[PDB]
Parts: sequence; C-alpha cells; structure tokens
Amino acid sequence: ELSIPELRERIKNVAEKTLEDEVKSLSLDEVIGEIIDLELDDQAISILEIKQEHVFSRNQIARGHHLFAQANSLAVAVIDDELALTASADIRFTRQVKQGERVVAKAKVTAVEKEKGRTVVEVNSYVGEEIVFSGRFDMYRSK
Amino acid sequence: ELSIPELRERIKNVAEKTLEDEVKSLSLDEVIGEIIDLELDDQAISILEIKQEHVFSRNQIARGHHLFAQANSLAVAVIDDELALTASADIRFTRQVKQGERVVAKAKVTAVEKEKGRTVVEVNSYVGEEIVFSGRFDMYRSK
Repeated sequence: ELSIPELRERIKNVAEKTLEDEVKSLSLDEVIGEIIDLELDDQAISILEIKQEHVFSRNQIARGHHLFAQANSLAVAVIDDELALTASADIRFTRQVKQGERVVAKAKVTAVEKEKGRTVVEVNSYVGEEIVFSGRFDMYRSK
Repeated sequence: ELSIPELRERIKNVAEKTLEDEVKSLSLDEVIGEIIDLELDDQAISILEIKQEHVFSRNQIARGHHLFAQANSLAVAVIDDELALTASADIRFTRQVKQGERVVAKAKVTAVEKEKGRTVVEVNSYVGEEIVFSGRFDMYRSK
C-alpha cells in the first residue's frame, strides 16, 4: 500500500545520494566495470580493475576489447531509454594499460536527437591522470 | 624416388615455413573466435559462435564488444610481428546478431601508411552473407 509516485520519488532521492540513476538499457551485471556515477542522457563514470584475465600473457598489456567494453557499455547505460544500441564508434588507444591498473572511464552525452532516433556519447578513460582511451559513440535508441 | 635423407630435408623446410606462417602477435587461445585461415600481413578469417554469455539477457543480442574482440584480435593476428597493437579503429555495427548465430570475420590488410607508419587492416563480419560488423583498424608494430 505505497504509491508508484512516492515510491519513484524515493528512487529520485536514492539517486541523488548515490549519484547513480536507475539504468534502463541493460541489467547492471551487463556493464563492464563498476559504476561510480550515472546521470541519464548526461554523464557517467565507471572503473575497471585490470586483472590477469584481462591482459595478454606475453606482457600484461590489457586487451583493447576490455577497454572498449568498458566505454561501450557505459555509453549504453547513460542512454535514458530501454533500448540503446551502438551504431558506430570511432576510438583511439593512446597509452598501453597494464595489469593491476584501474581504468576510470568518463562518458559525456554530447548530442541527443530522440526525434531522429539517435544520440552521441563521448568516452574518455584514464589511468590516474592519463588518457589511455577515447571514443565517440553513435548510439541508437527508442522503444 | 628420393631417399629418406631427402624426403626429410623437404619436411624440415616445410616444418620451418609452417613456423614462419604461424601467428606471432599473440597466442591463439588469445584470439577471439576460431581461426579458419591466416596468411600474415595479408588476410585472415575467424568464426565465432554466439553463445549465451555473448549476449544481453533481455533479448539474446550479441554484445558489441564480442564482435569487436573478434575483429580486433584478428587484426592483431594477421600482423607479422612479435608486437602489434591497435592504435585506433573506426567501427560500424550494421545488424543485430542474435545468440545461436555464427559470426564469420573476414580481415584483409589493405595498406601501410607513410605517416606514423601504421598497417591498415579492414575487417568485415557476416552472418550468412549479410554484414553485421565492419571496421577499419590502424595497427602499430616494430618496423
């Protein structure tokens, strides 16, 4: 016996303390890396710890696809919609990440167009204070 | 005709060209997808079946990072070098892949680029004969 307004208004409140909205596009499991901040149609931050199972055996350099998975899944989670899919992306690998490091990914939503079905998300990822990865992502949306 | 000395001569030579033609840039368990064909600095093909863990639980769609991992790791494998890293990529997700599909990734080395000496690998992936992914990868090496 508690209403769907006042319940939802408690999510608004939890979301203001955790700086993390409810995700609509994927289950939380499904994002690569640990969400730190998630403000829908706007910005999000995640942090991935590069463990042995993420890195090449010869040299403990992280595989590009986990760096990408991190950014990609973030550009998905920021989208306020139950269905967002990556259309394209254009991405740069700028500094080798080593096993043991924490990659902090920072997504900004830099253009929405709910109208013509799409949205642009820029991700930059850091190890401490250095960019190791950046990409622009063309997201699709709607349901 | 020929003796076991000469037959074995031939076998050691072929055993050596086989070493010359094997993957150098990573080990094969590190390549995403099963390689069907690999011809260094030239072309290669890998198939990847899309199992449950490759896929969003909402709707059995493949995660883009799996598609990307297949192509990226294959773009690494074709490079004839102990070290080869992806510097950058432009990618396009052209069609949703559903769990239970096999994805055939087809990679050709299309150029080497005079500015910052990169090798350009294009990769396109099909399910059936329709494109689900394409990407242009600038790879780095030691040459």
